[PDB]
Amino acid sequence: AIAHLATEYVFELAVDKMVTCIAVGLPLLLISLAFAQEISIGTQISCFSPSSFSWRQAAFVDSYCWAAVQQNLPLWLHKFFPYILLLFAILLYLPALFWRFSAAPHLCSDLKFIMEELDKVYNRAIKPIVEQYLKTKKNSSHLIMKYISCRLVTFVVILLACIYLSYYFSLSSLSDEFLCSIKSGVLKNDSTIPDRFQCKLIAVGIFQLLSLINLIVYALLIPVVVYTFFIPFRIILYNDLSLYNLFLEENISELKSYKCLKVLENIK
Amino acid sequence: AIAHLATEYVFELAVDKMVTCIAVGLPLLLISLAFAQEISIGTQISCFSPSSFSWRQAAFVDSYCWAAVQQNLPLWLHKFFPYILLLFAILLYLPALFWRFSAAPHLCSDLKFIMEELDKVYNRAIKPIVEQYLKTKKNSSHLIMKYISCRLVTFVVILLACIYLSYYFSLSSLSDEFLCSIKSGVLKNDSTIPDRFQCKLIAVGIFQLLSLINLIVYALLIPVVVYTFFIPFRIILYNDLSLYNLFLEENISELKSYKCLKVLENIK
Amino acid sequence: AIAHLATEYVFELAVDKMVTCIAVGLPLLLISLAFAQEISIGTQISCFSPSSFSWRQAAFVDSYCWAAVQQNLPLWLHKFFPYILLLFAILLYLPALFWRFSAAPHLCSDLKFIMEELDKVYNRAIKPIVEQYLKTKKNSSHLIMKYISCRLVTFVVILLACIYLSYYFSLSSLSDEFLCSIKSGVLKNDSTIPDRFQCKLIAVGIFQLLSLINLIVYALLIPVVVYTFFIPFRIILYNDLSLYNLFLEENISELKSYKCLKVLENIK
Amino acid sequence: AIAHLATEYVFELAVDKMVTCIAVGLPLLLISLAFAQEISIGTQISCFSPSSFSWRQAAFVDSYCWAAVQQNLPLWLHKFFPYILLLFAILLYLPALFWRFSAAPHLCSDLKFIMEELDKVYNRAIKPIVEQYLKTKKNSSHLIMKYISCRLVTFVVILLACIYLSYYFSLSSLSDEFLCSIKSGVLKNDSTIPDRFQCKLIAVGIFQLLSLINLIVYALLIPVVVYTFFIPFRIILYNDLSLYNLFLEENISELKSYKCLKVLENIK
Amino acid sequence: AIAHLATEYVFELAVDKMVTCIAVGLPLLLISLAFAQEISIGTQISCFSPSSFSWRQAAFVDSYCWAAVQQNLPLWLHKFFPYILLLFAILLYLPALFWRFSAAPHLCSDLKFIMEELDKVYNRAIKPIVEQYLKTKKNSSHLIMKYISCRLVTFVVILLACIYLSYYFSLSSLSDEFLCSIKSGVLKNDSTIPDRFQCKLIAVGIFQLLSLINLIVYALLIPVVVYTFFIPFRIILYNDLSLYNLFLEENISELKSYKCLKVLENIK
Amino acid sequence: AIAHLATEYVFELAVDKMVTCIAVGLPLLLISLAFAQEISIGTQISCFSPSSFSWRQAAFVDSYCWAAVQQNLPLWLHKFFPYILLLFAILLYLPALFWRFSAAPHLCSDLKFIMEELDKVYNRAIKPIVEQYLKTKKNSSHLIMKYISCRLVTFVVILLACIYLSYYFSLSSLSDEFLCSIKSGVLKNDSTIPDRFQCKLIAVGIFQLLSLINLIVYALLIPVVVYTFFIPFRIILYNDLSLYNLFLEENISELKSYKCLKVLENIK
Amino acid sequence: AIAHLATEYVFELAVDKMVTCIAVGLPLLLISLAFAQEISIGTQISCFSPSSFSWRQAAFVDSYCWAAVQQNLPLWLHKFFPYILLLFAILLYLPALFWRFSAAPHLCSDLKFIMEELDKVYNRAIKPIVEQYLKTKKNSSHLIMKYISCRLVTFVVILLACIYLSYYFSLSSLSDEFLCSIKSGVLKNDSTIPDRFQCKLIAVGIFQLLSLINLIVYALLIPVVVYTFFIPFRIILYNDLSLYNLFLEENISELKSYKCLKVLENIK
Repeated sequence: AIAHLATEYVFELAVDKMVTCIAVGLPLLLISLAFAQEISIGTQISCFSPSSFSWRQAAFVDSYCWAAVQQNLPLWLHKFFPYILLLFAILLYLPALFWRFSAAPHLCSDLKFIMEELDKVYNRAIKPIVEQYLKTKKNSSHLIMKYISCRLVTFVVILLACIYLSYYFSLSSLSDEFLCSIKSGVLKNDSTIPDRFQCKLIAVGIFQLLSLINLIVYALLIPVVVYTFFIPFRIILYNDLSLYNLFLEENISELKSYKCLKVLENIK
Repeated sequence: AIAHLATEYVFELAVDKMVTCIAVGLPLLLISLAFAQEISIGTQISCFSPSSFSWRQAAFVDSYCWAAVQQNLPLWLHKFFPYILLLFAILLYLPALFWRFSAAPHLCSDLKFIMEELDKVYNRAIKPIVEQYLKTKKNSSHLIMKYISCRLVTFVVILLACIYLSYYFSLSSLSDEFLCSIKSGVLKNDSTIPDRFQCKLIAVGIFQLLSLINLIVYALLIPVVVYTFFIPFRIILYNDLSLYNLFLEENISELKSYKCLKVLENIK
Repeated sequence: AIAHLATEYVFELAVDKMVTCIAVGLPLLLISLAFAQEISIGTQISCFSPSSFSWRQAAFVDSYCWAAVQQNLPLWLHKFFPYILLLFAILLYLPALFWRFSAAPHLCSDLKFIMEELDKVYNRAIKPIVEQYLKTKKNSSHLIMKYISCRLVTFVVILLACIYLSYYFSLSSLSDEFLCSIKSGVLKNDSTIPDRFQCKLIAVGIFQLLSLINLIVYALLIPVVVYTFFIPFRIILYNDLSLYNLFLEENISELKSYKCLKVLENIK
Repeated sequence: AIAHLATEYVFELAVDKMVTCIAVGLPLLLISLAFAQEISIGTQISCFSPSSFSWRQAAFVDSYCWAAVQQNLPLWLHKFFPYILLLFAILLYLPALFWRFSAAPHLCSDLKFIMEELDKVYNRAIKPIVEQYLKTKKNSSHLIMKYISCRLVTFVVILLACIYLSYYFSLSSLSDEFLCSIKSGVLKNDSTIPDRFQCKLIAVGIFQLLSLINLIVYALLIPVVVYTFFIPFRIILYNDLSLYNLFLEENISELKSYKCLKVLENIK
Repeated sequence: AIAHLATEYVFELAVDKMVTCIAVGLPLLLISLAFAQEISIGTQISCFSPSSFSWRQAAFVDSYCWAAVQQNLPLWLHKFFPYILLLFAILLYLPALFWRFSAAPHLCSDLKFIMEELDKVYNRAIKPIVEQYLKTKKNSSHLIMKYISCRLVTFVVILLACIYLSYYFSLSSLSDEFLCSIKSGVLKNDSTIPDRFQCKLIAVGIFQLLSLINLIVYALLIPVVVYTFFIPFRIILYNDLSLYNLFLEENISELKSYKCLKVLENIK
Repeated sequence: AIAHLATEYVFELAVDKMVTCIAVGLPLLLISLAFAQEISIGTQISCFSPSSFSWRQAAFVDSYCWAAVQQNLPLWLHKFFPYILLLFAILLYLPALFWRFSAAPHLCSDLKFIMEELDKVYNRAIKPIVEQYLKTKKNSSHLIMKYISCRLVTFVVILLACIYLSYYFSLSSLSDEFLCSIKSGVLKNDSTIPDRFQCKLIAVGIFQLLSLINLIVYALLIPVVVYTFFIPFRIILYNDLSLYNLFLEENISELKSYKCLKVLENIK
Repeated sequence: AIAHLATEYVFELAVDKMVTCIAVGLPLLLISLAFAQEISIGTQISCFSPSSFSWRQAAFVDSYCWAAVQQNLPLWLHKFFPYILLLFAILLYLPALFWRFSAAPHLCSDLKFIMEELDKVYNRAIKPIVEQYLKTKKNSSHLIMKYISCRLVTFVVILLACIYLSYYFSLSSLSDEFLCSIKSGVLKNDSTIPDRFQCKLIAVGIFQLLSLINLIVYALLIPVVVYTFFIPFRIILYNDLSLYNLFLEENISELKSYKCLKVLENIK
């Protein structure tokens, strides 16, 4: 099954796309691995039911204690751990989705305009409205704020994930087991039931290791996201213009005339 | 499995589409997470069958009490909780579906007409039927009512969801367990059966947490829907016109001449 | 899984299509929800097997009583309830399928003819066979009968569903449990078997609630279907014609000249 | 799951196609419903194993008696009931498949020839080889026999299904239970085993009801198939010709000139 | 599930294609029905484990005896019965696959050549290289041998299937049960184990019936395959030619000029 | 399920493609049949746990002995048998994959060149660079070595498979059962555990038969692969050329002029 | 199921693509085989629960010890072994993904430029900007570093995998079993529980063998990756140029003029 999942992953700036794809793809992959393993192991929790307890009496304790997790804080995390990772995946995904609707329409029209004007310059020279436009964008700060927000939000989500994972991972090794008391209501007075059942969370060992992998990847991912902020350090015939220029570099692949001019410039 | 579900979500105004997509996509996602977890845990309820009860005698109590939930109000909600979320997803979806059939055909023809007339103005000027038409739409209130209803219905459904979730979430912490009596009919006289079986709802802890996530998202979603109502606060050669204008802004991406004129206007 | 089902629903008159889509889509959705829940709960019925009975002896009673349901009337409905809903879905679907083959071919040719003639009038005026044809259709009652039958059949099926659901829902609350006797044939003389086993239908509580949802939707759907019958109350260069006119209104989206003429008419 | 199956059905003469589609689609649908329910109930048969029998000893009787069904006639039908319905579906399908290869190639070429000749007549008149051809087909009885056979075979299969279902349905109510003896071979001498185990077929109640639905539909379908035989009772510029004429009526949707001429004829 | 399988089947000479499609499709269908039923019944074999045996001790005998089938001949067939049918399906499929690569390339080029030459004759006459070619093919026996082999192989495989099924079916009724001894190795000396366990093959009753259906179909299929051998008994401006002529008849659907000439010939 | 698998198989030289397709498709098919049966039987191994052992104590022995297979040689093969077949499928597949990248690009360009030159000769004659090229290829041995290696590797893999299967098949009949000792570590001193558990491999009987089928097919496949080596024994206006000529024969289907010239040559 | 997986694999330099495809495809295939087998065997671990322990008491030890693996080093590897292979697959995949975004855009534009210039030379000669460009690339070392890094990273990952697998494989044979103590917390004082439970990892035998297969393949893969580093040893009318030349060789298939010139050169 794992190959079926991975083959999908094997068979806007590229760096930013990779960061987003990694930030969201990795936890989803990690979550899937846990469940693929969980379904293979069967149950997430097990309790020492007394030998006198029937299979459902034992099963009752297991399910009861699974719910009792909410009635000691780490225990709560263990039960909802996959959802927290899922939350991070979604939170890391919102910057790209928000970007797709808030910035992509503006950028698409603007780039095509610039590209067409550049080709007109190339064709005319062989045979500056766009420059005045671009110079105006140098005075604008509306689009750069849109980009800063996506990276800023992603960065903050990553920090929260790193801190969260560190707290989780460091405390995980000591919270695998807890004492659950099912003596509630009428059965609080039952003497045939032990005062507490020792229950162990089976997936904690997996989640604990998975958290470390995720922590390391995000730790490596932090400086990559930081590097996107150095925009100015990132072309003859901290301004929005710098952002357009960076996008121009990413779309140079589309500029047919630029390729020709680049060879001429290189020769010269 | 969760990645299989999420990858579908990862791989009319945009803001309104996002609101609708979030309002309906989130609960469906939440419902799926519960079942993905429920199938992994196995059963939704468990009862303290006496140790003398056989596996089906124990199983009988569990299934019996599951049905007995209807014969104390929160208990009823817990059993049908996924359906209530599903109900909200459908109810939040009707405004978009109703909009698709009641408004989209009118708007499609109207926008294309306006776009074509604008291009004719652009072409002719380089070389006002539409203005008289648009001015008439300023006197019309038929289409704006259609939009108001979709947002109004969605907004009301959200409020109901927020109130419902708040009632559910606040009471959830105290209703995880209930005492079920299977002593009905002939077996009401059976002395080998305890007067009541203490049964615990296993998914309540998950649903309770899921409700909080959903509550927070809808709480954040309310002002977003409210913001759509500020239409007037939302372009040389509270009227339906304001709505057409807003749709024109959303479709500026299609206006080729507008892009050119916008650069000229910016330069000027 | 529910998201997988719902996403298909999220990702001839429109009103009639919605009515048909709702009338058939809703019960299918409801049926699917029951089974999705049923598979999660495991079994539809459970019986108090004596503690002396082995797992298959207990299982035998459960399966036996499940069949015994036919040997008190509500009990019969509970077992076949999903099929009854499925029957309604199919019965509500036949009017659309019958319409597709009995009316759609006639209407398609007729509309395209009218549309082409209207465009010829528009083109010629700028530069009445169809009127004489349409006037003849005003004297015809062959096609309107086809439409009346589809709405009439759908309406009748809805009434039957509403009555059926009301009878089912009102009686459901009292028929969750029944006394089953497996003492048949040779085992009628077995003293180790109780005279009757108290068995409870587990899905009745779900079906009972689902019936109420379906009942409410159909109750709201009845007046919508009724509204289609007010055809006459439903455009310079109770007759079949009224039906063609109504279809013309639905296909105005296709009339390019009409859009232009409508703006001119509005201006005038 | 049922919605997944039904959505495929929701999302040569039309009447004959409907008859074939119904005759084959209905039993396949019915078969699928049984298995969808059977998989939800778990087992098709259950036997009163003595309380001294272990789970496999009980399981052995169930499986043994399931096979013993062949060693009283209705019992045999119950086990193979789905296959009998499947047999009917296939048998009802052969007339259409046989028709597709034996008649469709002849009819396709013949219709297109006629259609082209009719258009040539229309074009020439505005500006009789086909008539002599058609008149010859009036003297031919080769193609009508092909059609008669498909309807005849389908009709006969339906009658057999109706008789079969009636015999099955009427006897079903009395054959739900049978006495199975596993005392064969070496274990014929085992005194710890009862002389017979009372076993009950669990799916009989479902199949019995399903047979009634199928019986009613086929009973309604019989006169529809019969109506196809009244070919003669079924268009200025019992012969194969009557069959071609009937096919011409079905393909009038394709005749562009006929539509125009029909309006002129209607006006005249 | 059965509908899912059948819908694929519902939604080179045609007769030969049908024969091949039936010869291979039927057993595959039959095999699928067995497994669809087998998965619903659970296990293929069951043994009378003593009541003192634990669930795995009982399970051990069942699995042991399932393997012991090879250590009385019919028993062997029952275990591998699906594979034998699968073998027949593959063996019946090889003639078509072999035909696809050994004959189809030759025939495709030859037919198109003939068709083009016939059209050239038609066009020229209105305004004999191919005849000399065809006359040469009358002297050739290379291609007819290719066809004879495919039918011959298919025919022989059918006879073997018919004989095999007859032997299987006739003996099946007496070999449902066998006595299995697990007293091997160290446990040959165990006195707590009975000398033999009576085990019954659960699927034999199904396979036995399925074999009869398959036998009847192949029995009807034999004369159909035989009829293909009567090639000579099978068109003005036992030779390979007879085979080309037969293929010409199958491809007359493609000959546009032939259709026109056929009407003229019929009129004349 | 088997039909689902087979339908994919039912619905570079052709002989070599068939050999490769058979050599790889057959074992994959065989492997799938084993697992389809294995999943239907449930477990691959079973051990005589003492009647005093609990279900997990019995289950422990089964799983323990399954691993103990590695701590007598045939036993090892039985556990990994599917992987060995899978290994053969992959090993038989590498020659085709290697061929696809090492030879197919060269051959594609070369054939198209030859085909174009042949058409130029045909067109010019009606109205020798390629001959000098081909004559040079007669002096080259670079491409023939590429072909020889693919057949040689495939042939060797087949021989190894035949020898392996023969060793496996011949020894299989005697190694179905083995004595497993779980008395290791602390439990080596447990007197409640028998010194050895007699365990039987359940799938050996299936694998043993499957090996014979595979052995026979490969035995028939050996001479087919050998026949490919007789290249010289395999067309007016052991050299690489012989290989190109053989490929030309396979691509004659594409040569339009050759078809025409072949008829002329045949007539002459 | 295995055929379903394999058929996907059966139905930038080619050598490098094969290396990457093998390096990543093989472990994914291996991982899938383990899980396909694991799901067929059921559980990954089993412990000698005392015969007095109930099924959940036994199940508790199994699940407990599965988690206890983290509280002797090889034991840790066995639990996470599939993830380690998955880690290698991803790590081997990053060089190709990184290459796709960091090098593929540059190479695509550069090759097409060169190809177009070569065709211009061919056309002009029959009837040196690119040479000066290429000569400049000979002085550049920017792109070769990109390639070196992908091979270097892949190579290092392979070495780590080889060392890791060797350590794992060599130690695997001695770490199949471990002694697990569940006497923690309150149950540390329970005398009814043995001081340690002997637990055996069931999948170790499979993983151990799989590691050897993977080790051998990577061992063979190492020299293949090394061979890519010998770039200089790898065409009239250690420099980046050498890399472009190597890519030119891979894309010669696209050069139509080169093919013609190659034949002329060969003839000359």
